[PDB]
Amino acid sequence: IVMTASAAIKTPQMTLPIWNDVSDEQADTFCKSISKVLLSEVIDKVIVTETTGTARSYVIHMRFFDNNEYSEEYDVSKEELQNVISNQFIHLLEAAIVKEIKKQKRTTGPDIGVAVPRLQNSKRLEEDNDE
Amino acid sequence: LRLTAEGNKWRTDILKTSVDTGREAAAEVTNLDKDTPADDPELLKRLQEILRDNNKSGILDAVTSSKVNAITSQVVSKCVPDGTMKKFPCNSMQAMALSGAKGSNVNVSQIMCLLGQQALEGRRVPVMVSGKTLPSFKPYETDAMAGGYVKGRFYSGIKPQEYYFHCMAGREGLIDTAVKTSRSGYLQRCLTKQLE
Amino acid sequence: SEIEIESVQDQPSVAVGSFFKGFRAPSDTTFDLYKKKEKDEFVLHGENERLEYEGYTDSSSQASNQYVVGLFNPEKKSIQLYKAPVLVSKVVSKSSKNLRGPKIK
Amino acid sequence: SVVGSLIFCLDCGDLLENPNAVLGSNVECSQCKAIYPKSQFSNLKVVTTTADDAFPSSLRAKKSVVKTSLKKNELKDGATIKEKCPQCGNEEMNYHTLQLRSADEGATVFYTCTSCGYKFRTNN
Amino acid sequence: SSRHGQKGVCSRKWPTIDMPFSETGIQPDIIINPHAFPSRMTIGMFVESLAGKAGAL
Amino acid sequence: CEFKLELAADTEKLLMVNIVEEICRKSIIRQIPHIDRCVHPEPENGKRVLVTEGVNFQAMWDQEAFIDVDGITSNDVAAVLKTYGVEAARNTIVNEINNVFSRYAISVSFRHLDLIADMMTRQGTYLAFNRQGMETSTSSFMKMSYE
Amino acid sequence: MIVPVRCFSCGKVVGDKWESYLNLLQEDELDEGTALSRLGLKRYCCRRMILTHVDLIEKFLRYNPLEKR
Amino acid sequence: RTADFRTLERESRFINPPKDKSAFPLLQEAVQPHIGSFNALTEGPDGGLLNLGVKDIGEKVIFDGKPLNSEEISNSGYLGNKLSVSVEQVSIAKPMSNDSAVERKVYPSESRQRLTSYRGKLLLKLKWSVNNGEENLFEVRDCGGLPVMLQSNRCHLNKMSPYELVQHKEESDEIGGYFIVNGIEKLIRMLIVQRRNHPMAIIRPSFANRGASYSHYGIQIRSVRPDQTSQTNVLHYLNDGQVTFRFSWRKNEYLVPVVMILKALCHTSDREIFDGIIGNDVKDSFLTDRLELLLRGFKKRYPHLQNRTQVLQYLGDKFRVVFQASPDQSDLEVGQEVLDRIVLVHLGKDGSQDKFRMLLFMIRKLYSLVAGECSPDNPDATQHQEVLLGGFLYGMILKEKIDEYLQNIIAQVRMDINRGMAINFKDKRYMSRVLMRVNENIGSKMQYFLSTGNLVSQSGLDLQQVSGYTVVAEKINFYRFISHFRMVHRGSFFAQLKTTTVRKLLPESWGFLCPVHTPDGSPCGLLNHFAHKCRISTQQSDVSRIPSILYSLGVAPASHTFAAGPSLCCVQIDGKIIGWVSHEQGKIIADTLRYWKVEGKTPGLPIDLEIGYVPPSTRGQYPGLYLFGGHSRMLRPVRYLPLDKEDIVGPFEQVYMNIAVTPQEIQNNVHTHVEFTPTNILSILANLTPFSDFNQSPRNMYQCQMGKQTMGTPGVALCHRSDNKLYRLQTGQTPIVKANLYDDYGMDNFPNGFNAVVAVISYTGYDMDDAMIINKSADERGFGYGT
Amino acid sequence: KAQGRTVPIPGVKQALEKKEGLFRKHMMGKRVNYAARSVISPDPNI
Amino acid sequence: FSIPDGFKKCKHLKNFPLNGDNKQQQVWLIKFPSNVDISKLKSLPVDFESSTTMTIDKHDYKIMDDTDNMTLLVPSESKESLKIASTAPLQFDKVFSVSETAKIPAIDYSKVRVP
Ligand SMILES: [Zn+2]
Ligand SMILES: [Zn+2]
Ligand SMILES: [Zn+2]
Repeated sequence: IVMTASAAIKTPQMTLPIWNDVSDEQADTFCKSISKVLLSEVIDKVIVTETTGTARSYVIHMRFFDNNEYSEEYDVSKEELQNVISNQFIHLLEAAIVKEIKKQKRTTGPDIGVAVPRLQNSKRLEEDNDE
Repeated sequence: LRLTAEGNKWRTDILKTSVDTGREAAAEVTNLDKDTPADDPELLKRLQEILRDNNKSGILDAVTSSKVNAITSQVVSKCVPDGTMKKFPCNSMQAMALSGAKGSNVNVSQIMCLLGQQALEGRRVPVMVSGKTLPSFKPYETDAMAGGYVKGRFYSGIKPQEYYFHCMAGREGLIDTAVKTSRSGYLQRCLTKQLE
Repeated sequence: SEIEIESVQDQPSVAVGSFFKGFRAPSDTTFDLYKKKEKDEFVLHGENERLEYEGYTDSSSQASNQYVVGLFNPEKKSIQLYKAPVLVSKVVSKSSKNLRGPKIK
Repeated sequence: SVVGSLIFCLDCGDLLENPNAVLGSNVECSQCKAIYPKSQFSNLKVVTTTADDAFPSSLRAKKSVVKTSLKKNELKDGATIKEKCPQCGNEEMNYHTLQLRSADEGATVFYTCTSCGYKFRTNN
Repeated sequence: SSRHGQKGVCSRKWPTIDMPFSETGIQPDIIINPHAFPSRMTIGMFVESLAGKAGAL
Repeated sequence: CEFKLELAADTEKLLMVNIVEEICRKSIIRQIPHIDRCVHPEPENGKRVLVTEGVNFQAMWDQEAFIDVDGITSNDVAAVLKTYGVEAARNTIVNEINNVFSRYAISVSFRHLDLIADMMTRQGTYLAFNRQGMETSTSSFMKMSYE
Repeated sequence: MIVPVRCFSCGKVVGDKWESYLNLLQEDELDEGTALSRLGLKRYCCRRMILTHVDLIEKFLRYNPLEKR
Repeated sequence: RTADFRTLERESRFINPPKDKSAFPLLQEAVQPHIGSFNALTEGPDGGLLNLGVKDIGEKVIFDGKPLNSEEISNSGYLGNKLSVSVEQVSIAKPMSNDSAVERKVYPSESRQRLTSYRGKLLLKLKWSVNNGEENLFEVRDCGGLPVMLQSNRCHLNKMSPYELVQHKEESDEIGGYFIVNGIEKLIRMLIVQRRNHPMAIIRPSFANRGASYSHYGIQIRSVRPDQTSQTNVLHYLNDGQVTFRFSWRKNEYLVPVVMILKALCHTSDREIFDGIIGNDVKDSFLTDRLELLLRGFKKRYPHLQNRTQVLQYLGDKFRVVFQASPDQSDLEVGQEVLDRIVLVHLGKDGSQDKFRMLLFMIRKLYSLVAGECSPDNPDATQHQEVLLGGFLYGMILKEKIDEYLQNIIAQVRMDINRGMAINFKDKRYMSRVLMRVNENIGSKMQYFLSTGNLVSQSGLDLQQVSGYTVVAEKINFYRFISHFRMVHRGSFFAQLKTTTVRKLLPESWGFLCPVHTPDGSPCGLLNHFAHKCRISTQQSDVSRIPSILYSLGVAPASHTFAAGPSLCCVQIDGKIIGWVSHEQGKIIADTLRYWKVEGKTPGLPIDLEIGYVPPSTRGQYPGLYLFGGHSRMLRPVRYLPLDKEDIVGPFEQVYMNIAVTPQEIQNNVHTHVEFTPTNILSILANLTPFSDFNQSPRNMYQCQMGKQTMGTPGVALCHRSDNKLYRLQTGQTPIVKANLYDDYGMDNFPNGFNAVVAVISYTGYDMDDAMIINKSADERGFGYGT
Repeated sequence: KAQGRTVPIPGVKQALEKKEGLFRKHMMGKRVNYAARSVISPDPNI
Repeated sequence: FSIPDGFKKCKHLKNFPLNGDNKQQQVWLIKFPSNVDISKLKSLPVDFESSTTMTIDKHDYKIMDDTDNMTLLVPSESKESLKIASTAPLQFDKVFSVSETAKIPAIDYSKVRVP
């Protein structure tokens, strides 16, 4: 506040006063409706069956939690999950695999013999409180 | 600093229920019905799951602490002052805390009743990878003493296990005074130069 | 259940040599056994058209452990014991004995 | 020997190259020029499952056998001492202890009200 | 300071006539204020006091 | 959800599980801009409220059926200034500084906080007590004796 | 160093009672308490004076820069 | 009938300093890690650390700029005449003074009064080998006055009895452990360093910010040479699935693929590496893919490297400049020279098979950490650390200075051959000419380290800090002085960190590090003090007879078994993986070893041996039977329940051990050991505090700092001293109320206070909280008088 | 603002900003005449 | 090869009864410590699973049995030296390991735990 008048606060918050006609259950459902939901939060298991034939075949099976479980915990429908995977996730996955192929062919390995960067008042720091 | 024979009897009787508290809380966080034994193989496997997670250990520590601190509050409420041998105005230790001359009823209770649960950085006593809080205690021990709950008082003395745990909590405060980069010097200097 | 022993041989005869998981070989090549004279150390050596086999006994294991191999009978219930040394065998290829200049630039 | 996605020579033990990178019908080891394949190696598969710790969520936390979340209501302060409340006048008052400043400096007590829930900090 | 971490500066060198005198006829060498002990909780010094007296007698 | 991915013969070995894992925790199903999580705490002094871990007033304005849009508080001073004006930001400064002191049970007269807030809002903006805020000050000697 | 002249608390001469105290412990084989009583030390202040005396002077004297060996 | 004070006994000992064994052995046991450490520098098996150090620095080669003139392609390749210079032996003499002819003995008292250093003549047999020993020239060269440690192997006081010490102007029960440098008593401060020869799985965010696609996960082993010099090897798990080997030479870091360093050690197949890391757990898809990334990656990057020799040559070619090994040394020689000097040096030369087995174990531990099978090892915890003793540190920097000394001889010859050419190496005249043009005063260089604490080195050792290795042995009072030799610091580098975990008092420190004795403020939790019964390892013995005992107890040999992972127990002796067993049998061996250890019937098993057993757990520490016998180890005595005999325990093995405090607290089926006295967990000064179990925690801590700042007795031999400043209490008194350990350390030799009539009273009005009243008539009578 | 010489001599800008600066160390704050310093001791009779 | 020095070639090798009929044949492997004498023992007590007990001249032993690479080399002829065992590589039917076991004494609690 006083010293930096930061526009980028560490913990930005909003206090929302709820009405009387909105119940404790309705308010908790509303909390879920605004809270950010990630794909990670609805996935239980991912099974990748890498099989090489003819072409690298990658069978990615997304085992999510039960439909009624994540719909009651995140207020997310199956339709909402379909749109995100078919539009965002696959485009994001394809870009990540392409980037990993380029990174593999770019640098074949670290340079041998060439030095790399290191990993990581003296009496004053050893002075006790009475000193 | 002395309690009467009557007052000291109350102290031992309330602190006698504290032995069960350790396992009771351990059985509550772990979610096990009929209150399973302290040496139960399923319980010991369940407490290991808690040991490996910082959040799970936090739930265990906060539950056990609230339960043992409730036993502490009971001892203090019963024994002080209705159980003290010498009483106010003659009990100068009691008088100084009540007058506001020096000290409080909390310091008085650590002297005459018990030190209580030794809290370290909001939680209980630190535990090793083996599940032991000290080489003296059993791995995954479901006891209040093992967690840092000191039944001993400064008048009667404190056991070596309690002594080491008190040393931990005592030092913890001095460590915080050494690692505190926050200073009000520059904050005030910036205001005073613009408001002079 | 006490099992009786028929014969014990303290002389060299049969030997065991560990290679790696999934070792087949041509199964027509020979392995020459060697001995040194408290505890005797053994050396194994074989030869092939494309490969070469070399084996030896571990110095720390020989003086401390004594390995024996036996044949069991299902009716007589008697075992014929023979001392067998364990030889840590490695296989060298035709690609070996390849090297560049001792000093490069 | 063939193990999962890997293929090793039965003669020397050197890891054999992928059949896609080298020429068709036949494959050979870098160490010994051994005759391969036997055509029984097949189009191998490797079932790789997620880390289980990979997706930390509120639902995954609820799937754990032990208590992972504390009740909003069931929250008992850290202990209670019989101290006069400065807010109005109450008997039950919660507390907290720690040793601040020097080893010569006294013990600081952090009081907490029950009727209103007002924090405090007083040394003596 | 005592062997219990109770250090204090010399406020004054009080005369023996002005010093409190015991029934035995002894005036203390050092005077510690009772308001030091409720905050520090140095009970080791309290037991040291009655132990030292018992051992002197 | 099952889907097959076909790669070239030259792509060879790749750690797909680790690649998928990282993208899943990066993929957002639903997110309201600048807001991460909305929680329901215990009613503060009898007032039924919801505490958000983010700031976006215009988004909350659409939730009129649930929220009283004339009482929507925020700790972010700059965000309050941008949407509700200098006087609202001024009131946020006096309230927020008071929250810092009230937590440690320290009482500071509002006459002090109001003066500090008025000095920060003297230019109609949100100036801090530092070299930047000071730039708009008459005395060069005062400035020279600061830094 | 040496036995102090007079008790710090009251002022009763204690300096003449040091060598006499060791004689009551050695030759007479008496206990610490009874030996102090025979010297005429009844106040616990006068009692501790001799009882608690170290006598480092005997250790200090063994270093003499005026005599060889 | 009582726990009385010795009055008659005390005064008799004051007049009569014993002529036999000195009283208070615990006082000499306090300076045992200091004297012992310096003693091992010359005395002991293998001829001491200093003879081992010069044996490890080896030769230093330079070639003459002269042709062959042979009747040829050999002439062009001919480098000239070879000159290999080394040091065979290293000698240290007790302090002497020559006046040019006959030498005289100089004692510490003289050095203090003279305001000079207590130096001993340093000699070292130089080897001047020409054309690979066709003519050898030896010369014992005087290399200045090396400051000698008091009451040590090379001190005139070590034999002396209390009587003899007083006759030589020293304290009757003189401890030693310090160095007299320019009249100032200076000691080498003990340091907390990573436990030797143990792979440590660590999560560090520091590892990520160094390179591209670097994770938090990694392994760190602090390999130590027999000469006590250390060389740390780090393993990194990259997000690509690649594993890299990190090390340090000179003051630069270097990275090499682990599959390259593996194939350089011994001839192996790709499947031998597969069996070495992945055991019977072949179905583990996580491991199946990661290992394929390593093997295929090496084949892709280095397809040419098809044998052990080619790998060594490729390694030699890239490190020929940094390792300075040139110009006749082949890439195969330089390659092996890199391996022998960097990769897992604790197993040493002619142990490449042992280095290979240990490296595979580190890769499996690394993969167990990434997956989560293994919890990360805590470096800040007492279990995963040892104590670098002053004498060992002194030997390390000495080895560094003699390496520099040989480099300087070559530098002078290089100057000579690059100008006037001068003459040949076979002439003694030339050798004598070179040698007196080289600065051979190592004594002054070692005197500097003891006078500044500044570490000047070409490698920088395996330490982070560069200053404060030496501190003045402050003798303001004996309590402060004796605490110096029991004080241990984590490191100067750790003092400048926002992390509080380092300062935190942990249960791992029980009986090793004192919970009370730590300063207030800035050095809180950093400047620790050991427990009074805690001991530090000076060397190792019977270690070679233990594998024979293990193999007989059912340990299957690692060379034949070929199965690795957390699913099986790994048996190791000082970081040497000897075999494999089941976890069930793993505990059986660990319990039966301890039984034959305490029993004096077994000749090959020493009582000081550390048996670190780690049982299998769900996402806990990496399991195994990690045995230790080496130097610098933290050790403490406990009572072993069966047989009722003393047992020596380390901080690593204690973590899983059940040791009861009092015999009445022993619980059935869950206790194997009991403490002798709980006083064993506290320091000397912490034990000296009366009724400490009745005082509040920070007051007991403040008393240690108080007793250290008191105007007590700094000594009785003051008339032969010349110190900066000394504080002396005139009227010292023996405490009526005292711990019996006060007599065990003979603290009556140095009284720190006085017994006073104290009344807890508020009367004057001038006494309140931080102010106390002193009696005028008491002060007038000499109460609390000082000079 | 000057080239490196084989710590340089401070310029007049450096003289005005040595540490806290001439303004802070010798104008806003100053060492004074007719002043004393001593350890404080308690007294209930004054 | 020829190296190392002090090593002499094995010319004479004793006969091994190898047939592998079908009432079937079994090949066993046993691990033994250097302290025990094999020529002294003419009978070995062994039963199925890990459970086993043995006492040879004051020393106690245990015969660990495990179901589950090592390659067996059997001599076909004395002049043919050693060759790899095969039927259709060869594996052992039953694998055993002798481990020296010591009896740790029971803690005398009545003597050590004193009030
Ligand atoms: Zn091959
Ligand atoms: Zn109230
Ligand atoms: Zn007196």
